[PDB]
Amino acid sequence: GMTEYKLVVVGADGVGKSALTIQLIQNHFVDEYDPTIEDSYRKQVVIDGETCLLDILDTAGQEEYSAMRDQYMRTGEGFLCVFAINNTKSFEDIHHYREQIKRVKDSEDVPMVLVGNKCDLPSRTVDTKQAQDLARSYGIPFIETSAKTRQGVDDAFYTLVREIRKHKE
Amino acid sequence: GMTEYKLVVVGADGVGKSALTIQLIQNHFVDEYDPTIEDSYRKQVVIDGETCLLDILDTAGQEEYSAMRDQYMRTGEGFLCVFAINNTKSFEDIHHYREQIKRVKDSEDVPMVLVGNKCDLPSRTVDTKQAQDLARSYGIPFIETSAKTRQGVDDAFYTLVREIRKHK
Amino acid sequence: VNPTVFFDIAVDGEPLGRVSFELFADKVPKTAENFRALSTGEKGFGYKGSCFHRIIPGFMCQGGDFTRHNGTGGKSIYGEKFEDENFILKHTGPGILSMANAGPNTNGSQFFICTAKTEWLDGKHVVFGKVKEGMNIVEAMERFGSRNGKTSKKITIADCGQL
Amino acid sequence: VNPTVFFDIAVDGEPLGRVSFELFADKVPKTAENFRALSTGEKGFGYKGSCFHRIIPGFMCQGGDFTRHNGTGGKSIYGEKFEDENFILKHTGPGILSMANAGPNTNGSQFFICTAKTEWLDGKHVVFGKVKEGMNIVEAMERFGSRNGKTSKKITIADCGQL
Ligand SMILES: CCn1c(-c2cc(N3CCN(C4CC4)CC3)cnc2[C@H](C)OC)c2c3cc(ccc31)-c1csc(n1)C[C@H](NC(=O)[C@H]1[C@@H]3COC[C@@H]31)C(=O)N1CCC[C@H](N1)C(=O)OCC(C)(C)C2
Ligand SMILES: CCn1c(-c2cc(N3CCN(C4CC4)CC3)cnc2[C@H](C)OC)c2c3cc(ccc31)-c1csc(n1)C[C@H](NC(=O)[C@H]1[C@@H]3COC[C@@H]31)C(=O)N1CCC[C@H](N1)C(=O)OCC(C)(C)C2
Ligand SMILES: Nc1nc2c(ncn2[C@@H]2O[C@H](COP(=O)(O)OP(=O)(O)O)[C@@H](O)[C@H]2O)c(=O)[nH]1
Ligand SMILES: Nc1nc2c(ncn2[C@@H]2O[C@H](COP(=O)(O)OP(=O)(O)O)[C@@H](O)[C@H]2O)c(=O)[nH]1
Ligand SMILES: [Mg+2]
Ligand SMILES: [Mg+2]
Repeated sequence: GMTEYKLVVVGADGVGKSALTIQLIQNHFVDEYDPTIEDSYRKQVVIDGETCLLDILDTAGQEEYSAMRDQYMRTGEGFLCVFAINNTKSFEDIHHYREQIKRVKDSEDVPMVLVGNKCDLPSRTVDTKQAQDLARSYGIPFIETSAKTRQGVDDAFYTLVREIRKHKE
Repeated sequence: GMTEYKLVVVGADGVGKSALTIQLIQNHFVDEYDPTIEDSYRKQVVIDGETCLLDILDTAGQEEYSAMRDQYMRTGEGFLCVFAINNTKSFEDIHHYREQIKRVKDSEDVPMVLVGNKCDLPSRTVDTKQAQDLARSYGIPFIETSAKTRQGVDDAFYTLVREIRKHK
Repeated sequence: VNPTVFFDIAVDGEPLGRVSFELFADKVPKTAENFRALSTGEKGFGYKGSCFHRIIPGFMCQGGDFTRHNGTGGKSIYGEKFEDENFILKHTGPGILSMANAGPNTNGSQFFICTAKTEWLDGKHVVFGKVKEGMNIVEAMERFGSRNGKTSKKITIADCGQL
Repeated sequence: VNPTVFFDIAVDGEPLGRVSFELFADKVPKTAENFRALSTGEKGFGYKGSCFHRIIPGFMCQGGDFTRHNGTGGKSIYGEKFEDENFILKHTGPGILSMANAGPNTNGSQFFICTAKTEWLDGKHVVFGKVKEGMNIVEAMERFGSRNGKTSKKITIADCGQL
């Protein structure tokens, strides 16, 4: 059988968690805003000549429900931590998410990828080196994406699978 | 907030687990045979005066996948073990279902309820007596149901919630 | 005196029953009039034929997107969206009728009907009505919902109007 | 000689593309002929207009229920059901076309297309063909599946016949 990878997409709402996920799964761009309750998706892909099964959980960032994030973080194997490059508050929210994933998993070594989305937009407020320095200090990869143009969408999900394999050995 | 209860229904295929679950959930009877992959349902109810949320996992009884059945067995708090009163095979399968559940949970007493279903049929191959004597050995309730006429549906699952509550 | 509106609910086209609502124009007149006018269709658009797109047993039934029919749309009689009128009334229990939104001051036409007390929504969603008759219809609609709100049948407002 | 049949697949009525199949009449003639004849409709009924009711990404796409259109029906050109003809051919990888069933000797019209090796089905489901052209279309159908197989759009055989 093919190995299954449980990926969880997290971040403040409005950053593009769902748009990135729907691009991966369906290869089109959701222009409308449908703030997420919880959705799960399945896709098989070839990563490094190895077919595997991606199980993707697309989550709610609603702050009212921050203390209910715990069960999905316990079950998830790796995490796409998403912010929008035109929203400094979503970048600041990243720390709170990473801290919470570590605190819930009780481990400093959790597969994660930092994703800066909306890189098609001109109104950027978070420097690339600012996000890179942050990713470096976490010890995780950083990828800029656009769910609209598809830039980096596969790279982000495939790189997280590669982080899960590394952590697994 | 209301308390939530995660229940899991098991049994060989064709016995009426989904028709029982769908009768509990939708009060509708499925006369067509649609074998299950995996389904989850939610229903709010009042049991002994307390409102609660039932989260019900309806499972497949294919033997090829009995390995993975372990996983939901971890998450489930109680098990409705269904056989059909015109299917001796599904009755013999019950013992196997009990053994595995007791394995995966690593206890002798898991919240659990035996269900003899289809009790509307004029045919019977499993006597009430047999299923009573089996249930009594294990120390769990026994209820005959009929999804077709809806007899005993609510009793089965509430009793199950009342077995979860009593051991919780 | 507070107006009363009704929905005739259908499930995959088959009649389920009538639910009616009292709209609290005495306390939220702007928000009550929006819902009233959308129920009658008098502005040339409204709830008739739209679906309950999100039903989460134990919590609520949500609908009101008549422009896109996918949960993202809807519009008010004042413009696509309008401001939060007040938060005087609370989500006290089943039958409360309240506005959906996407943050402060984004009321359109989507609305939800509580099937439980949802106190943490107080101050965030404008409560403007409550079920008068037919709460058992709303309870019956929960049989077609799920944990993330996806419905297993098409639940429609087959007809609606003012009483 | 092994005949070839095709399905033209649509997504919510929108043409998606064509999948063609080689049918292994030279190892399972009775099973091949059933699928051939249901793909042409030459007996008065068959696949045209039916849906793919279960799509599970990573495993398979299943359809063929043209009598009930809900996943429980279907029928062969030989009557209700017919026997497992043999298990010579195995579920070796993507593209395998095999018969769905509800136990031994219950073949009707429902079938599935593997998108992966499913060797635990070997000796239980009769393999009788393989995708010839259009595997990319079967792959695209997985865009619309889910873990338990419920589809998120209506996937139909808008046309089908013999090449
Ligand atoms: C964390 C899980 N989770 C829950 C929730 C929470 C809880 N705990 C239990 C414990 N309790 C404490 C003791 C009190 C707290 C709640 C349990 N289980 C759940 C569910 C079943 O776990 C999957 C929810 C919830 C809600 C959201 C996201 C995730 C959520 C969410 C997304 S968007 C929104 N909410 C507001 C939404 N906006 C739009 O639709 C915009 C669209 C675009 O612009 C027009 C239109 C809107 O207005 N409403 C109208 C109002 C009800 C509201 N939808 C909605 O559906 O709430 C769902 C629900 C279940 C009530 C809450
Ligand atoms: C345990 C969960 N689970 C899985 C499964 C299993 C695994 N593995 C097993 C193998 N391991 C290998 C050693 C390593 C790895 C882990 C992983 N994840 C899953 C899924 C995604 O978790 C939800 C399955 C599966 C299948 C059934 C029930 C549950 C299942 C099931 C129900 S009925 C049936 N099977 C036969 C059915 N009959 C009818 O539909 C009758 C209807 C009425 O009369 C005409 C018509 C039929 O003919 N087919 C045509 C053929 C494929 C088949 N359906 C089907 O859909 O298989 C689904 C699937 C995913 C291929 C298998
Ligand atoms: N220009 C642009 N817009 C995007 C991008 N990703 C998401 N959006 C828009 O941002 C809004 C929120 O997207 P969504 O996927 O719902 O965010 P979520 O709350 O994180 O799931 C929607 O309007 C999307 O169309 C992107 O990469 N570029
Ligand atoms: N006569 C009768 N038939 C039933 C009853 N419950 C289920 N069935 C039928 O038994 C067949 C199998 O039912 P189903 O719910 O799919 O069984 P499951 O596989 O165990 O989930 C279907 O045709 C049902 O309509 C019952 O109480 N009485
Ligand atoms: Mg989202
Ligand atoms: Mg079933």
